[PDB]
Amino acid sequence: VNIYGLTATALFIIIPTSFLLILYVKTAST
Amino acid sequence: NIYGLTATALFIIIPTSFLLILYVKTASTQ
Amino acid sequence: NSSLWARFCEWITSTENRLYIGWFGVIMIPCLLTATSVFIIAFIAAPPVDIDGIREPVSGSLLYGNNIITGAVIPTSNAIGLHFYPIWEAASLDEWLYNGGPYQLIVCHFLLGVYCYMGREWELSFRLGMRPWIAVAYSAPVAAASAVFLVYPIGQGSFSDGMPLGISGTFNFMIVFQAEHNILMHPFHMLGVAGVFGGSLFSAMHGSLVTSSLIRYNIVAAHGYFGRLIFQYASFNNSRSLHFFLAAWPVIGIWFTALGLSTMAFNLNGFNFNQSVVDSQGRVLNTWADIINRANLGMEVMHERNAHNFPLDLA
Amino acid sequence: AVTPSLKNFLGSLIAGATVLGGIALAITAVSK
Amino acid sequence: RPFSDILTSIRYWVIHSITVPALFIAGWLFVSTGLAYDVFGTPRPNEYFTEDRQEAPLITDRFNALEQVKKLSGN
Amino acid sequence: GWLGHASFKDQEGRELFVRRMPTFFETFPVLLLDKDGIVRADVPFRKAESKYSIEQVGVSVTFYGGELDGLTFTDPATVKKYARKAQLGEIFEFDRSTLQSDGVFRSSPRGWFTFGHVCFALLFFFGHIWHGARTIFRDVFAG
Amino acid sequence: IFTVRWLAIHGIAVPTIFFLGAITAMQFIQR
Amino acid sequence: RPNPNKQVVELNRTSLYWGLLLIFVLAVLFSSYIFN
Amino acid sequence: EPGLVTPLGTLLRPLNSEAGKVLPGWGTTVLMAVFILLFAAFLLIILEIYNSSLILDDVSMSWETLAK
Amino acid sequence: IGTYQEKRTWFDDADDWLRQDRFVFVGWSGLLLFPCAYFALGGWLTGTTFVTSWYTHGLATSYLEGCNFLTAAVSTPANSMAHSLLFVWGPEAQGDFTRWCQLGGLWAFVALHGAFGLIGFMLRQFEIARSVNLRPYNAIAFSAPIAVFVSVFLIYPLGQSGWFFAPSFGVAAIFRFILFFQGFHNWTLNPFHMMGVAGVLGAALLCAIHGATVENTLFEDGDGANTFRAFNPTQAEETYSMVTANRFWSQIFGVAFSNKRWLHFFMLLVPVTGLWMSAIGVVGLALNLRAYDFVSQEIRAAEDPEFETFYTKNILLNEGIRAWMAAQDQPHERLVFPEEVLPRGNAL
Amino acid sequence: GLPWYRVHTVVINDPGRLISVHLMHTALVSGWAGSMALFEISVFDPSDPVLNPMWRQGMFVLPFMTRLGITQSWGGWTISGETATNPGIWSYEGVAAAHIILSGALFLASVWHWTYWDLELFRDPRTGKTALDLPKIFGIHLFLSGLLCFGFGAFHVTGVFGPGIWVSDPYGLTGRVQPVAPSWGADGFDPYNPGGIASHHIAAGILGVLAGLFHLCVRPSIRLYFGLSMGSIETVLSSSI
Amino acid sequence: MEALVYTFLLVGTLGIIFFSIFFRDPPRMI
Ligand code: CLA
Ligand code: CLA
Ligand code: CLA
Ligand code: CLA
Ligand SMILES: C=Cc1c(C)c2cc3nc(c4c5[nH]c(cc6nc(cc1[nH]2)C(C)=C6CC)c(C)c5C(=O)[C@@H]4C(=O)OC)[C@@H](CCC(=O)OC/C=C(\C)CCC[C@H](C)CCC[C@H](C)CCCC(C)C)[C@@H]3C
Ligand SMILES: CC(C)=CCC/C(C)=C/CC/C(C)=C/CC/C(C)=C/CC/C(C)=C/CC/C(C)=C/CC/C(C)=C/CC/C(C)=C/CC/C(C)=C/CC1=CC(=O)C(C)=C(C)C1=O
Ligand SMILES: CCCCCCCCCCCCCCCC(=O)OC[C@H](COP(=O)(O)OC[C@@H](O)CO)OC(=O)CCCCCCCCCCCCCCC
Ligand SMILES: CC1=C(/C=C/C(C)=C\C=C\C(C)=C\C=C\C=C(C)\C=C\C=C(C)\C=C\C2=C(C)CCCC2(C)C)C(C)(C)CCC1
Ligand SMILES: CC1=C(\C=C/C(C)=C/C=C/C(C)=C/C=C/C=C(C)/C=C/C=C(C)/C=C/C2=C(C)CCCC2(C)C)C(C)(C)CCC1
Ligand SMILES: [Fe+2]
Repeated sequence: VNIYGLTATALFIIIPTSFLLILYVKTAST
Repeated sequence: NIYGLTATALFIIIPTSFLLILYVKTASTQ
Repeated sequence: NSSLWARFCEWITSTENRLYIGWFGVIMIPCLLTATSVFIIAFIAAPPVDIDGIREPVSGSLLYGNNIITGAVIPTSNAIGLHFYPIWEAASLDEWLYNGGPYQLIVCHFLLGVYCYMGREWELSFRLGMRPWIAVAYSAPVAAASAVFLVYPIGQGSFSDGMPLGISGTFNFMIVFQAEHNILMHPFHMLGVAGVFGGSLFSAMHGSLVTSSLIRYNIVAAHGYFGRLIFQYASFNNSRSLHFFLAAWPVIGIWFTALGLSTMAFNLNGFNFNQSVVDSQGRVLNTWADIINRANLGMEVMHERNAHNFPLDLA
Repeated sequence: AVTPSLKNFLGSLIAGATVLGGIALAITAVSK
Repeated sequence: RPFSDILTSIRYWVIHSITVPALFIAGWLFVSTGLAYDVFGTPRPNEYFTEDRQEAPLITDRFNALEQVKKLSGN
Repeated sequence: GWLGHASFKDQEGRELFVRRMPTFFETFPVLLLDKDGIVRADVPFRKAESKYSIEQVGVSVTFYGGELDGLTFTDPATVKKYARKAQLGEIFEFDRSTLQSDGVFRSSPRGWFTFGHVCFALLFFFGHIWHGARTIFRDVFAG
Repeated sequence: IFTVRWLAIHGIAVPTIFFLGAITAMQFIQR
Repeated sequence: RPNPNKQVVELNRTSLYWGLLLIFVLAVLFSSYIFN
Repeated sequence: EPGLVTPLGTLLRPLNSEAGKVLPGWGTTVLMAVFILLFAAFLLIILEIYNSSLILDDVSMSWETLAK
Repeated sequence: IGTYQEKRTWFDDADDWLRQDRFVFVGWSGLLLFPCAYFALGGWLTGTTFVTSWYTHGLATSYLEGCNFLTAAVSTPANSMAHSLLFVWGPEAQGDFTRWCQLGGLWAFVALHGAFGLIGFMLRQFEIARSVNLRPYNAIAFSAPIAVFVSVFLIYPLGQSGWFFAPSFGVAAIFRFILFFQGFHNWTLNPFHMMGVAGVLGAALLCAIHGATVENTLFEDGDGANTFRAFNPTQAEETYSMVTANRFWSQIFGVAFSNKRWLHFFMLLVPVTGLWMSAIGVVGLALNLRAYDFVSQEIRAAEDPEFETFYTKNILLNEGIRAWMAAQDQPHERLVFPEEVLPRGNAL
Repeated sequence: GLPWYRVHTVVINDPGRLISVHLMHTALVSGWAGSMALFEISVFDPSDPVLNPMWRQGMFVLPFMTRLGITQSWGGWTISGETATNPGIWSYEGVAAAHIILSGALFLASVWHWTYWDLELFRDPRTGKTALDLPKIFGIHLFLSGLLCFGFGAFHVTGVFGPGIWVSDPYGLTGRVQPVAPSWGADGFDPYNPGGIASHHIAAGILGVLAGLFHLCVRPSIRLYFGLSMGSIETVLSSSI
Repeated sequence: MEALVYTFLLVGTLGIIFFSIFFRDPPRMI
């Protein structure tokens, strides 16, 4: 219920997802 | 504070990820 | 043209589908989807289930103060025993939830699904002109699942002794089983552990040797490397022999551990070595087996808090 | 001041040195 | 000297038939004469519980354990 | 603050001590034992019947020094609570309200530092292995 | 004669047979 | 001056799927412990 | 093509200039081995002192050393 | 003889002799591997055959005392020794041998010589790979067993009160160690152990599927039913159809491998990662950093007497294990638990 | 091109981008140090130093600063609970600000070094190729490390110029930052003897200076040079790890 | 709240599995 746990989970879900999407889009465009 | 912090984090992250994906798609083709 | 049934069987037995819907598939798919749906719905939200049959229920649902690790689908109530308990046999749906019907439904549909999955593996092996023994290898986890979910409840006389469908349920079941049967001291569990460790070892070794030999299909240099390393020249120089050994080891290990499980289902426990080394006068000397016995005794006293009422646990 | 533990440690060091020297002598002799 | 030639030679057989049983009887005597109980300190099946303690030993201090183990053993 | 040293004595006046909790045990039973070492009292688990219960033997607690200096409690509930709190060592007063404390112990920075650095060293061992292997076998790796 | 193969084989074999004899002897001591 | 040491990173769809699966599985496994 | 030139680069050029030069033969490897053996002995001494497996009269090997 | 064509010295002759091909490849690393491993095996055997544990643990663990293969071990030194290296010439043993073996030093001897043997074995793998001119992925794979051994037998006892809590080299001793971790550390609930067991089971699964798939997709390269004979090790043609296996596994499972190198690298990678994560978890346990309890569920159970989950039952089982086992597991505590304080199901 | 786990391999073959990247990492480390110092100072409660010390409140970097002399704060409180007579420039906030400024300067230097990668310093005049004489670089850096170690041991810990290190009684009742006299006897190797730290640092600094001079003057042997791949940058990474 | 987070994580994992099974890169030249 703590804010720290929820925000850590959200960041861990989102940031690597964004990084992987960046790399995949770069690869697919090339 | 959970509502505001979560909203601010999402607003910072998601549109920036979208813009970065578009730019990386653009920059691949020189 | 062809009749309706001819077109239907042509479509079913077609290798052009994205996923092969075999004649075993026509049963595998509905059973597996039904089991998946019921499992998901019960895991997300389900009232506490009276596993022990002593009018005290335990909660295993996310909406009932649980998380992923401690959530589970509680086994069927002890009062039910081995009786068939479908939905239509309960007076009300809430009663079905209370007594623990979903566990029985999921177990039955899941066992049927895995059997038909093995059948479908054989079927698609046949339709593509392959040698049909992948299903034989797949039978080992199928046998283990059957022993865990079906044979042990049959031997113990109740479905409440089966494995709960949850992460903490697995650990509770393992602690229970070691307490009541001494799983660790059985030769078949030792063979299963040996099979699993050897499977990991051979997987790592084969991967490393093949990857290293894939220079700019395995060449004979890897065989020479292996012979030089462990002094076992000509032990494995045929690729077919090596891959057959890789397939055979873990499958045999899992077969034997599942057989040991099913054997203990009928109260044929493992080795017993407590009170073996005895002094000349007659005094008993403790051994590591005796410390294992002490741990089992500690596990057994807190096994069921308020279920037993007789000195000996015959059930 | 010298201590029996220190004396045993020095004895261990010289014993290990002798073992290493024996290994070196063996490999040197066998090599040529 | 392949292993086939090693097995075939009678000199190996005659020199091993005088040594293998010698080693076997050496081990049998080592157990039977009781030297194993002395060299390794394993208590004999009658001295596990001495009248002084009547219980399992418990070493207390590391530095003076040399005397403690022997006084506990009854030696 | 410090509640002072607690001394437990039975009805006969014999001095009793609580067996301190070893580091391994997350939960440890409380035992009142005499100077010799023989247990004289204990809490009967949770809902068990005992012949050496606190009230049956009549254990009393006296506090020397600290905030509760000079006091002497005889209520069995109070004696039991103070024995439970004294099996952990010296008795202290805590206010688990300002920070809404959970009540379970945490670890000092010593433990966290040790854990982090041992894990990092263990991973860097594999790092050294991999990079040394790449260096020694550069020719095969490159081509 | 005193090759490395001889050394390895005999170093693994002699204690093995000695310990086998020791175990066989220990099989008969009364408890 | 332009750098001769120029290269581009690639990540096929399989790698993307593997990474997404890995991060989501790690989140699933560790969420219970993080929330406590 | 020539690289960029800086007064600091000109000053520091001799340090990086002599690149790849080696001393023929085995050089001073024996001295290196002797120093390695000495360092290993020193490390063993330190580890044994700290482990209490090597007791010296002067050292105390405890917190009471801070009382000296 | 080298790049500049210089002379030859002692090192050159030693290198030529050591690397000479024979039945038993010695190599430079052999000088470390062979004696250390030999003495590790010898110590284990001579300890499980003659040496006892009566004075260190209060147990009888040897063939001489009457124990069989399953209940024989080389027990760890007494807790009084703490983290003493326990040399035969050390202050504890004062140079005596029978006291040293009786005092538990043989465990330390075996463990240390075995660890150095493992180091020598990895060095030997590196040497063989360099000699054959192959990438040394085998050493990278073998890194994980060394990590597990270091975490369990060296780092964990160092984090604890002494060598006494290290695993003892025996079957029943290992089972005791496993049950001890279950009872005290709640090792099943640690996520790192979960990841390790997932990796190990996945490695076994990969081995089984790879073997079955390869053996069930062979090309008809010969006559007769015995397919094993229809294989030439010198052939330059693939012995099984990758396309057929790919199609079969993509239609059965949904996803299938299409690259041999990636497949075999995945087989290499899964178990290594699993055991590395297990080693990290054990390192965490060495400092009592336990993933023992969930605070929310503990608070809910304390507040509500009707709240029961499998987690709470596991907690009760762990408490029972601890209380009923610590009486004889740890003699140095001299614990004497009255029968009325031992946790016990009141139903009887 | 390259997979996701080799993206940093493009820096292996040119020293300038290596300098820039190492500067970037050092700037990140310094920034983390400063930010953590500021955060812990914000959270710390110096009200009760006998029952609520720093280790009781989950302080991580604060004890490390306190160990070497930094005790006072700009807020008017000391770590011992006494009032701060004169905080001076070297306070907790001062140290954090200094670390942040250092991080920024290192970031700017990293940007500059990334922009200008082609420097004549890295090119050998014999062949005009980017090459680094690793033995001489190691000699220079070892000389610097030995000099710094000797300086820290002799002037800071000893208290000749610096404040000193933290010294406490065995039971941890009265501990303060005090100069220590180096102990050259056997007791200097007792880990609980503070003077051992000063003696070690002095001796190790002297030996490091000597070794740096040696490795700066004497060239490596050809057998050693080819055996350990002294011409490759990756062997240095393995040894350093 | 936490139950919703767990459900979202599981649903996302299942969606990733579905996309990987169906929207996969077609394999060529096996
Ligand atoms: C001094 C430390 C050091 C340095 C300078 C390097 C440098 C290098 N390594 Mg090595 N490595 C190290 C330590 C180091 N490594 C350690 C400790 C390990 C064991 C874990 C490895 C394991 C390793 C492997 C297995 C491989 C390398 C490779 C490489 C090269 C490319 C790395 C890359 O692009 O990653 C880019 C990385 C990313 C884009 C994502 C990484 C994300 C992870 C999860 C880290 C996340 C950030 C982290 C949380 C920050 C905290 C770090 C912590 C130390 C505080 C490069 C020469 C690769 C190579 O040479 O290929 C030819 C390669 O295959 N390294
Ligand atoms: C699992 C252990 C292990 C393994 C397999 C390797 C493997 C390797 N190392 Mg690494 N290394 C290790 C541990 C290991 N190292 C440790 C612990 C250190 C100290 C921090 C180092 C420091 C190190 C450096 C500095 C270098 C290497 C290098 C190398 C490579 C060349 C081989 C070599 O130099 O061996 C070295 C020898 C050994 C690892 C074993 C020697 C053991 C002897 C017998 C010492 C015994 C002392 C004594 C008997 C102990 C008694 C006391 C005890 C009770 C405590 C190779 C990839 C070199 C490299 O990659 O260059 C390209 C290199 O430059 N290593
Ligand atoms: C290469 C093989 C090898 C290796 C790596 C080891 C390694 C080890 N052994 Mg084993 N051992 C070996 C061979 C080996 N041994 C052989 C062949 C024997 C049969 C004799 C033994 C018999 C043996 C016993 C009986 C014991 C060990 C023990 C040990 C450990 C402590 C070693 C120690 O303190 O030495 C310290 C010494 C050195 C490391 C030598 C270094 C020499 C330095 C570099 C030079 C010093 C200068 C020189 C000595 C000049 C001295 C001058 C003087 C006059 C002042 C360690 C794990 C002990 C142990 O831990 O068991 C619990 C133990 O009790 N070993
Ligand atoms: C001159 C500039 C300077 C000064 C005075 C300080 C001062 C300080 N720093 Mg800062 N720092 C600096 C630069 C500086 N730093 C830079 C450039 C970085 C980026 C890398 C950092 C990153 C940093 C962090 C991340 C932290 C500090 C911390 C600290 C404090 C504790 C220092 C400490 O315990 O070190 C102890 C240092 C060591 C134990 C290093 C040991 C070095 C090893 C042993 C050398 C081994 C290799 C050697 C070359 C071998 C040869 C030896 C011999 C033969 C020559 C102190 C106030 C800490 C703090 O609490 O402040 C917030 C902290 O957490 N600093
Ligand atoms: C219990 C499980 C287990 C065992 C017994 C085992 C055993 C072995 N694996 C080896 C190799 C490997 N194992 C690998 C991966 C793995 N191995 C795994 C699990 C195991 N691996 C797992 C899970 C993996 C996945 C990562 C690889 C990648 C390799 C190899 O390359 C290597 C090989 O070639 O295999 C044939 C061999 C190394 C021989 C050696 O060190 O000689 C030297 C002898 C020494 C150092 C003496 C051992 C000293 C030990 C540590 C202490 C003494 C132990 C007692 C003597 C016995 C104790 C008895 C017990 C009951 C407690 C050996 C046959
Ligand atoms: C409501 C709901 C859904 C409730 C359920 C809640 C619930 C309990 C969820 C479970 C949570 C969960 C997922 C927990 C697991 C968490 C966990 C332990 C994570 C582990 C994380 C991790 C990092 C582990 C490290 C170890 C690791 C890398 C493991 C990976 C294991 C792994 C993926 C193994 C492979 C398994 C596998 C099926 C392989 C098949 C491969 C295959 C298709 C080969 C086919 C094939 C073979 C050939 O031979 C050839 C030739 C070809 C061509 C070919 O194709
Ligand atoms: C009737 C059957 C219905 C389907 C049954 C279920 C099928 C599930 C398949 C999932 C595959 C996911 C692969 C993604 C990534 C992906 O697309 O992989 C693709 C990969 C094939 O890659 P390639 O060989 O094409 O790669 C070529 C290289 O050049 C680049 O990778 O397949 C594998 O690696 C096999 C291993 C699968 C391992 C699957 C483990 C099980 C899933 C994880 C656990 C889920 C838990 C969920 C909890 C809620
Ligand atoms: C995830 C995680 C991790 C990691 C972490 C990290 C690594 C972090 C880092 C961090 C960092 C690394 C940070 C930094 C920061 C910074 C900040 C936050 C800020 C800043 C600000 C400012 C304001 C500044 C400014 C400036 C400068 C710089 C100087 C000059 C001037 C100027 C103004 C320009 C780990 C794995 C361990 C685990 C746990 C979790
Ligand atoms: C320790 C040491 C020492 C001594 C001695 C030694 C080194 C020894 C070794 C020894 C050894 C190394 C021994 C070995 C042994 C072996 C054995 C004893 C084996 C047995 C086997 C068996 C008995 C088998 C059985 C079986 C099988 C498995 C198969 C078939 C079936 C049956 C069951 C029959 C000294 C102090 C001087 C120094 C240091 C080190
Ligand atoms: Fe293969």
